[PDB]
Amino acid sequence: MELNQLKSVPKARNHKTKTLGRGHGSGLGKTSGRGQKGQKARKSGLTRPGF
Amino acid sequence: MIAFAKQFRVRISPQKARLVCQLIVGKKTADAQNILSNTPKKAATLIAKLLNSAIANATNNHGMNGDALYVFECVANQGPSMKRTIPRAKGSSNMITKRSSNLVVKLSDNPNERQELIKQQKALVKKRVEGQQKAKMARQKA
Amino acid sequence: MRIKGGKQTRVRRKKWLKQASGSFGTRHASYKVAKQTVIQAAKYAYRDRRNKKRDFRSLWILRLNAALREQGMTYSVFINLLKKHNIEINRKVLSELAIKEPSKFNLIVQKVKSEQPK
Amino acid sequence: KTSMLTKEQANKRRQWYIVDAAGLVLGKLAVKAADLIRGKNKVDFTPNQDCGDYLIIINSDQVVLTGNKKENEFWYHHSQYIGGIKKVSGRDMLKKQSDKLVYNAVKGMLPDNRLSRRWITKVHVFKGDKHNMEAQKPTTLNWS
Amino acid sequence: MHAIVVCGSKQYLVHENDTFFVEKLEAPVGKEIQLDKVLMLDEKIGAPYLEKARVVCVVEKHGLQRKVNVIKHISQKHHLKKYGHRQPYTKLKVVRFVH
RNA sequence: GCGAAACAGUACCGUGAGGGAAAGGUGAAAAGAACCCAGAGAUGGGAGUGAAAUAGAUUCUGAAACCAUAUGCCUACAACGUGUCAGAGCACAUUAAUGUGUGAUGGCGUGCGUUUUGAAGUAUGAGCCGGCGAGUUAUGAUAGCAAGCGUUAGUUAACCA
RNA sequence: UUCUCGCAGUCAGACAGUGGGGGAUAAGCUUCAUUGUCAAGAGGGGAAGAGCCCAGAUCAUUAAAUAAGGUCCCCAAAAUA
RNA sequence: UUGUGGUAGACGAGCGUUGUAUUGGAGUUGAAGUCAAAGCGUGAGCAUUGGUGGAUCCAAUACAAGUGAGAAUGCCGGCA
Ligand SMILES: [Mg+2]
Ligand SMILES: [Mg+2]
Ligand SMILES: [Mg+2]
Ligand SMILES: [Mg+2]
Ligand SMILES: [Mg+2]
Ligand SMILES: [Mg+2]
Ligand SMILES: [Mg+2]
Ligand SMILES: [Mg+2]
Ligand SMILES: [Mg+2]
Ligand SMILES: [Mg+2]
Ligand SMILES: [Mg+2]
Ligand SMILES: [Mg+2]
Ligand SMILES: [Mg+2]
Ligand SMILES: [Mg+2]
Ligand SMILES: [Mg+2]
Ligand SMILES: [Mg+2]
Ligand SMILES: [Mg+2]
Ligand SMILES: [Mg+2]
Ligand SMILES: [Mg+2]
Ligand SMILES: [Mg+2]
Ligand SMILES: [Mg+2]
Ligand SMILES: [Mg+2]
Ligand SMILES: [Mg+2]
Ligand SMILES: [Mg+2]
Ligand SMILES: [Mg+2]
Ligand SMILES: [Mg+2]
Ligand SMILES: [Mg+2]
Ligand SMILES: [Mg+2]
Ligand SMILES: [Mg+2]
Ligand SMILES: [Mg+2]
Ligand SMILES: [Mg+2]
Ligand SMILES: [Mg+2]
Ligand SMILES: [Mg+2]
Ligand SMILES: [Mg+2]
Ligand SMILES: [Mg+2]
Ligand SMILES: [Mg+2]
Ligand SMILES: [Mg+2]
Ligand SMILES: [Mg+2]
Ligand SMILES: [Mg+2]
Ligand SMILES: [Mg+2]
Ligand SMILES: [Mg+2]
Ligand SMILES: [Mg+2]
Ligand SMILES: [Mg+2]
Ligand SMILES: [Mg+2]
Repeated sequence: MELNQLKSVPKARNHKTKTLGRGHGSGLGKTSGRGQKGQKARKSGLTRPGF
Repeated sequence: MIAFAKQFRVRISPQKARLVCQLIVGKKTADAQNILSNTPKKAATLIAKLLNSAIANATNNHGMNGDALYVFECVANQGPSMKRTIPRAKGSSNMITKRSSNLVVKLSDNPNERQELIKQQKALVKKRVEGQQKAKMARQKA
Repeated sequence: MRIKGGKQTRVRRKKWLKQASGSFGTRHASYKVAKQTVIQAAKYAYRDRRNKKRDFRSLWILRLNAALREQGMTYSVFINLLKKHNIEINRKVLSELAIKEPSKFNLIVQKVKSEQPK
Repeated sequence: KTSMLTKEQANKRRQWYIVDAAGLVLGKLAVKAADLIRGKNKVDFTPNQDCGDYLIIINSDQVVLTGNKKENEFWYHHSQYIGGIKKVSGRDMLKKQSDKLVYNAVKGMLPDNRLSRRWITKVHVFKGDKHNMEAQKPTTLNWS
Repeated sequence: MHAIVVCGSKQYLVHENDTFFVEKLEAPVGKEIQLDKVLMLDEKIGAPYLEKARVVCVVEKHGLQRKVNVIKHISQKHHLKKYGHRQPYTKLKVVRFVH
């Protein structure tokens, strides 16, 4: 392979990155996958492990 | 053949100047001067000076007859404003906007002057379409 | 690497504005109102394609019904006679015949009237 | 794609007609009057070109209302004030103003529209045998 | 003089030297196609379809219709889908009516 | 980007500690418009310099909202989320395309986000336009996919060059 | 629709039929079991209606046959006895 | 052949912006920007011509992100 044409093995480098803020067309807009108005949808997070 | 005169940052507001400009559009030279010299408005002794200067540079600079001039278009475009703070009651404040107008008067000798402007617009459109056709011919040639 | 937005927002906004050309005042000037009107206009266009398919059928039925009542026959029996005689013609073309070709439309009604079914 | 149908381009084949409401029922006369005015019975019906013929009605006071409707059915008109609701019985309408009754009955059978105004205009209703409309040479047809 | 043909699913009344638009037929421009299904010809109308009655047509172009933008939108439901359609047609002109 | 590309911790606010802005680009060279006309003058219109003066000190490019002018079409018996599908007439001619601009008239038609069982909403948020504005980084764990090395395997951290 | 692993959202429901409890055989009431729809679903009927009836929208067609419902006019379509 | 309504949500495939690395190319005979037009796409989007503009920009394959604005009684500027 040259430096002007360099390629990875298929299904090794690029995978679908889940962008959480860019529009509803990606299915990950607005809410961004947290749900709706509850504790898990705030900036704090997912409480404590084992709770 | 349009002669014109301009005045930037005239203190009169465009709203109160358009009322006077609409009294002179389409009027003959002498009649426009006569109408504007006896109208009790502030924006009458400023449009008069602009009109007189426009007549002077039409019959001196551009070489026009002088007995065929009519006011083609007299308008008062919006000029730059000035912001001041008016002190209101109970500690509040508002913004006073001093308005200015850019006055421009234009007179012509030909009573068919609109046709030439439309003609120039048509010529520009035709040149665009002509460019497109020559480009299409070049694309097919290759 | 500070990517700065320019010519990206304006191009996609001017597309919506171009679509909403010919609207009343701000409905063609501002991008927001223009976008709403285009979406609403698309919904209207979608619904009226379906409604056009039904409304033009109704108009053909009305014209055909009228053309028959002048001769003493009704729409409800004309279609039945058409089916029994195996004749398969759109009400559109039949109405076009009754408006453009009175003699040939009258020929079709004469055959369906009395001739033996099949 | 397909071939478009023919639609009249503001073509006026309108003609004048005469009918005699000697003993015609109000509703039975009004339905056919509306059909004639709209031109729905015409072979070519373009529903934006008012392709319907004019009509003159004679002997309006001679129309009849079946049953006890001459004394039990009321016609109502309300002004924009309070209490301005005027009521007239079937008999009173048949005597005082019968032309208005037939006019209102025909108007009620028309679609809410901007062309229905012109359609109701083309109805000339008279209460007597005489009419100032003999200069139009209107053809005579019965029960329409 | 006139005929009722069935191209695709629509029925067209055609005269001599009449150009009408039908659905795509997969035929090159310039060929001579022979439409088969004919309902009415002159004065003899066949009940299902006339037999041996053929409509000879010449294909003029294979263009596409005007673009249609289908924008499906569910109000206040986070659903705005957009799609476009350019339906292909073919234009053909009647040359001769086979007896 | 430092609050500060300019004379910024300045102007300004507060008794004080303290708080704290905005603002860059003429032209290669000022050659920065002598002179004439109108005007009281600024200024404007010519002239002149310049490749360009619609580069003129208001000084690179100049978007939209906004305000005016005009060719063409429509509009003063008309119930309107302002559009859509049909549709005459009028006026033109194009990224040549069953063309474009307006739309007498007919059918249908209660916005966008938010949050709710349920919003045309007599619930809420936005006056309009433009810019900015919200899933990242460091260190670890698990899982999917892929590559290197392999059955006494695999792989280095700090550090040195 | 069973088993194993990765990532979730959901824990305010509503109405209609049917069997009941609380209420007074009142509630567009409240609490259950079950069949459906809406939520997250447009179209046609109901004049207008989230939940009732007929059904499930990939796009275009000015093609044809039908479901609930309907055929004097508005508004497509009927006649006999 | 069976299919293609859809919110929360799961999965897959792509567009666009800025820069870097390799290749090639355009540009004072006029690049970017910017306006207009009766073009091309299934969608993000992409061209052609003409006006203005006066010096950089484009195509392909990869890589890294301050990478996508209509709403936050959002901030700033302008204008109703
Ligand atoms: Mg989703
Ligand atoms: Mg999630
Ligand atoms: Mg909740
Ligand atoms: Mg929220
Ligand atoms: Mg939750
Ligand atoms: Mg004070
Ligand atoms: Mg103000
Ligand atoms: Mg932005
Ligand atoms: Mg001080
Ligand atoms: Mg100058
Ligand atoms: Mg300025
Ligand atoms: Mg400038
Ligand atoms: Mg009028
Ligand atoms: Mg009236
Ligand atoms: Mg009304
Ligand atoms: Mg209306
Ligand atoms: Mg309309
Ligand atoms: Mg409405
Ligand atoms: Mg949003
Ligand atoms: Mg609430
Ligand atoms: Mg509530
Ligand atoms: Mg309201
Ligand atoms: Mg409130
Ligand atoms: Mg609230
Ligand atoms: Mg508000
Ligand atoms: Mg904004
Ligand atoms: Mg791993
Ligand atoms: Mg429950
Ligand atoms: Mg409960
Ligand atoms: Mg119950
Ligand atoms: Mg009970
Ligand atoms: Mg109960
Ligand atoms: Mg309840
Ligand atoms: Mg919900
Ligand atoms: Mg429904
Ligand atoms: Mg309904
Ligand atoms: Mg389906
Ligand atoms: Mg049938
Ligand atoms: Mg039935
Ligand atoms: Mg009917
Ligand atoms: Mg789907
Ligand atoms: Mg790049
Ligand atoms: Mg350019
Ligand atoms: Mg950002």
